[PDB]
Amino acid sequence: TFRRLWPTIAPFKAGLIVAGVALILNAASDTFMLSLLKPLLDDGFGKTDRSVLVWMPLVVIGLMILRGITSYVSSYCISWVSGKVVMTMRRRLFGHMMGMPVSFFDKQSTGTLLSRITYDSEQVASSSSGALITVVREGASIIGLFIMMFYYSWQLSIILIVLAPIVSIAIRVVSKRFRNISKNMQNTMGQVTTSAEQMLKGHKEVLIFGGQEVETKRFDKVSNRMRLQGMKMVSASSISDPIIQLIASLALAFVLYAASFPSVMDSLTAGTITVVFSSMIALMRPLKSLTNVNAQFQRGMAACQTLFTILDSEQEKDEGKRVIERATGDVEFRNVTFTYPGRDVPALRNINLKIPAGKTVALVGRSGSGKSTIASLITRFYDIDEGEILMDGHDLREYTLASLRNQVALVSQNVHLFNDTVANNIAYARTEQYSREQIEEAARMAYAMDFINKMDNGLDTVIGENGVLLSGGQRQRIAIARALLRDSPILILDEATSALDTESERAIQAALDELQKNRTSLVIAHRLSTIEKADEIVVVEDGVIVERGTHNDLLEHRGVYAQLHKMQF
Amino acid sequence: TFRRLWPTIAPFKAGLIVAGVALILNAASDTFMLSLLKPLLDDGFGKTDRSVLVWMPLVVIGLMILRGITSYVSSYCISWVSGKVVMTMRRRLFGHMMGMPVSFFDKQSTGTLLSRITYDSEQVASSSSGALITVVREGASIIGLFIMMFYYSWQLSIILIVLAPIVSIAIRVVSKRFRNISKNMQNTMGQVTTSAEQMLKGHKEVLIFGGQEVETKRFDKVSNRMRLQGMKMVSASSISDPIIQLIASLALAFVLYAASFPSVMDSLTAGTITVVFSSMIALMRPLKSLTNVNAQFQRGMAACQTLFTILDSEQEKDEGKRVIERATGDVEFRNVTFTYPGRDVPALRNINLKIPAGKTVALVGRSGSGKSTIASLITRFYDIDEGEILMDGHDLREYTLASLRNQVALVSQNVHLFNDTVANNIAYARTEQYSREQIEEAARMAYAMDFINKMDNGLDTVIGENGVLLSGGQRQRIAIARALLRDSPILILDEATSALDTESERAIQAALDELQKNRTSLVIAHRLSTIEKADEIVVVEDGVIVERGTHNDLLEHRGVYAQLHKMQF
Ligand SMILES: CCCCCCCCCCCCCCCCCC(=O)OC[C@H](COP(=O)(O)OCCN)OC(=O)CCCCCCCCCCCCCCCCC
Ligand SMILES: CCCCCCCCCCCCCCCCCC(=O)OC[C@H](COP(=O)(O)OCCN)OC(=O)CCCCCCCCCCCCCCCCC
Repeated sequence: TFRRLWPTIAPFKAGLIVAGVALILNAASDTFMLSLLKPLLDDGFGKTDRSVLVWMPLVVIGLMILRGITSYVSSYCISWVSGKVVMTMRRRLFGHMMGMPVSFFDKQSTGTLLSRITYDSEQVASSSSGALITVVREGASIIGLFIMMFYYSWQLSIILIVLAPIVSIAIRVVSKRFRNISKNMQNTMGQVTTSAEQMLKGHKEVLIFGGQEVETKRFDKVSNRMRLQGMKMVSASSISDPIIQLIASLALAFVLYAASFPSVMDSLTAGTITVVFSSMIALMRPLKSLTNVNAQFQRGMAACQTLFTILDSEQEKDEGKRVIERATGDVEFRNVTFTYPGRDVPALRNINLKIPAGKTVALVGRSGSGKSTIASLITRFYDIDEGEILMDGHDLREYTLASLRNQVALVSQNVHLFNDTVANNIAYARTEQYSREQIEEAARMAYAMDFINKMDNGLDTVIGENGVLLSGGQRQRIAIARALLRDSPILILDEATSALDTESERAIQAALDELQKNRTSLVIAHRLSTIEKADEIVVVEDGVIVERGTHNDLLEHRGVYAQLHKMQF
Repeated sequence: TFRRLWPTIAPFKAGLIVAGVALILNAASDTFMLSLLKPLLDDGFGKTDRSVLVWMPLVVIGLMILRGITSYVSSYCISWVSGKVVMTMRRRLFGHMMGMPVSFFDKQSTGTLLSRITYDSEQVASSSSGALITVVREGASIIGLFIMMFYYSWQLSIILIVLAPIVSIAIRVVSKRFRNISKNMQNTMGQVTTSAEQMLKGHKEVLIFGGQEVETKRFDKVSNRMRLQGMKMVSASSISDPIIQLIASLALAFVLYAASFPSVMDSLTAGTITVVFSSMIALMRPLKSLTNVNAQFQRGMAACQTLFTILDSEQEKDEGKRVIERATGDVEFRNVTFTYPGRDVPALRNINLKIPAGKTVALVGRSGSGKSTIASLITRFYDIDEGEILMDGHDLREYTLASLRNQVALVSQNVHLFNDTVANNIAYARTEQYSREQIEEAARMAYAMDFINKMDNGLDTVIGENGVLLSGGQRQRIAIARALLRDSPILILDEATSALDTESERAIQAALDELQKNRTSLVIAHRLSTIEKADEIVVVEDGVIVERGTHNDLLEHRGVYAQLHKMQF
């Protein structure tokens, strides 16, 4: 196909014309070495004055140091252009996949999606520059061995391109008739292999009816039939070869015969026949690799469509209306329902919920009724299907996504810590505005100063993976510190795991309670300590909220909240 | 190696000592053609003597016809010994896999067991004659090319055996140093790829925290390292080939330089330097192919152990030699427990069942476990764990296995039919004693005569697979016919048909009712009609005989027989 990949290659056009000037000389330095068999065999060995054997070693090494220097220059000027186009393309893939809908990463997976910037992204330059040092290198040793063949003796070298195709079609139509004959009788052997299978199945009938010496005298007759049939498809294959060498041997019985009549011989000497025939066997390695130049350019440039689909997919919906400085209000769900893209059954049906100002709510769908699903919608990770969610008395879809997610922080047990310093992972993405003094204040407020003080360099230790490898308990307290520093009004505390690792858990529990003073909170509760203190507990009954009320109004009525209370016990 | 396969080949020492006489002659025809280079390049392709090109083309034809005739005789005389030592192993394999316990056939191998007759029995004579063609052909091809190289010139052919290991060890130790550097530099790419991986995972954290530019200004540094550490791996691999080519070209330079010194060291004639310098080129294929001889003789004699394990295994327990002619008695189960091999959970605990003379029993329990297992034990398809099964006043172990299994007939919907004319399929394994008139009478009594007459030749049409073929009802009726003809005085109906095809089910039911006059019946029950008309009914579930009684006496007590009607109704 024709592709729009060239504009990325076009700036790096200085390495694609030095790997073609210093790569033709790698093919014109091999065609110039086969030509040294003429002065060697003709007038270097036969006669006396052995000066063409002291002159020649300096020329076979001189054409092998020039074949090395011209092969390391054609592999550094094609790996500098095949390494700067698989770098300005991987950057584009990791500048568009960081802005797609969250629903895309699921249904794809992190591992498989990393195979489109590491494996099927160098295949666009490992099988498109590998089909350019094969049509320029092995397409220049064919125009080098054709003007070396004709230069020496056009009489013998023009007979070798009139018998070359005639021999090459008599080898194919002879090798083809023994390929449908060895395939015709191949299916005949399938009618006896199955005939053996139709007697191993009825083993229980072989025994019960007393027939054991009768079923064995039938495998003395159907095993003797796939031997003779197996001995016929090897006699049709061992006749396939001797008579494509005899057809090619008659080719080397007319060239020798042809070069004995006076006009078409002249004097072809001892050289000028080991250079015209040795050139004709070195000419057949380029010709069996110049055929696979569109079967390799369609295997590299066909992998430039599986990643140009990703590069041209739809990004997130950025329908923005207004900038929200601070969400000094309440978040209201009003008859909202949606399903995950990928599943068919509805996940959460029509729901009406409200998060008042300066208050907190709880969601206990612990059986697995999508209680975690009311955390993605407020952040617009997954877009709603029907209904409306209003923040500060206005729909979420109005605001810009940049200014909406700014007013939200997801504190949870699973937090991805970047491979950076702890002074950055505490103030990630806004290290410019916030000073180092405030970062210490945030950490001390979170009561996470103990772990950071234990670090070697304090507020500069590499904290992410391939670093100091903090444990799971310490990761959470950094998230509290991170959320506290930015002062995001909304709060969607996960608290999924109710650990009992005291001291560490006491600090986490004490630290979390400090965060929930202002800053309207949603808690997807698994720990019963913080369920009862909430202003208004709510429970997700499958797809819709059914039971709503404080801790005691919902317990006097049985419903399922009370049973959920007994499930905890 | 164990090589106890040799006794099966010892009778065939007539192809193996012709494929070594007509193969040394094939190897000594690729050596007598390279010796046609010295007369050509020396004594008639560079002189007025235009006669060596007149008798030579016909000598190439007369040596390539000889090569073909000596290569086809060495492929027909070793495909005849590779055929009669595999055909005589696929008669001991299918002469021992037809008398072993049924449990071996059930699930340990169902369709893969034919790979031991078709694939792993041909992979023993296809990689043990391919490691003898490649050690007598290409082990004489390096004696021919070692004597031709020494005869033409012993001074230049001894500076190619003393000067070749120097080159080989140098190439190997130069390649090892660039192979363990390209592997030390390979792990840095992994350590960078994982660093790139550890930012694709936290996409939700990349979005919610607002940092979309830090993550793309960090990939500009993580991917700018990938190209610099990737092109290093190319620069450290494109230096290997240019150096190990120069090391090999230096040997060529030194060999040519050696011939310069005429102080009794070299006197060649320009054809001796093409017969000696081309044999060395043609002496490396038969040295690369001779290394992979013990890598093929153990890939074709280790797969011969998979056959010798299946062979020489434990056949069925033939203990006991008591003789029984006709079981004119009753089968009396008494406190028998049995479990399938390959599992530990009891499939059938202690049962006590009775099969009196001239009586029938229905083993209902249609839930799908326990009832089916109370038919294999009578025929000793599976041995019993504990307890005793008593037939005609004595245990089954005492009687000979041949004399027991002939006393029972398994009539079932799923019946195997052999690939023979209907004449044997009705009288299988006893076509001698039983006459054709008796077969016709049995077919008439079974009311299968309508279909058999509908066949072209009557009682001579191939009735199994790859033949006339039949519907399930006709197969069942043929099973009834052969059961009637054999006149075995025990009967075990499966009767899992549940068919409702009128005019076929009518005949099947009539024939079955005619069959159950004599021949005490153990009728597995799915259709209620046979359950009604019977002597005694027994219910088994999980090996628990729970309800025993007649159709009416067992209904007033609910239990499960009252529920059995509720299953249908
Ligand atoms: C596209 C990108 C770029 C690709 C670039 C590719 C470059 C490939 C270059 C290939 C070059 C091959 C030839 C190199 C020759 C180098 C010099 C050499 O070695 O000369 C040998 C020979 C002289 O031999 P000398 O040392 O004197 O010993 C006594 C024998 N005369 O020199 C001789 O004089 C030769 C032997 C005598 C020949 C006499 C007969 C000449 C007939 C000429 C016919 C011309 C063609 C006519 C037909 C054309 C049909 C199309
Ligand atoms: C350290 C030891 C030193 C020993 C030194 C001995 C003295 C050396 C003296 C050298 C003198 C200079 C060279 C002169 C050689 C002249 C030979 C000659 O003219 O050729 C004779 C003959 C071929 O003659 P042709 O070319 O057909 O004749 C045509 C008409 N003129 O020539 C040939 O046919 C040669 C090629 C023979 C190839 C034989 C191949 C046999 C292969 C057998 C393989 C099987 C063996 C068994 C293996 C069993 C394995 C299990």
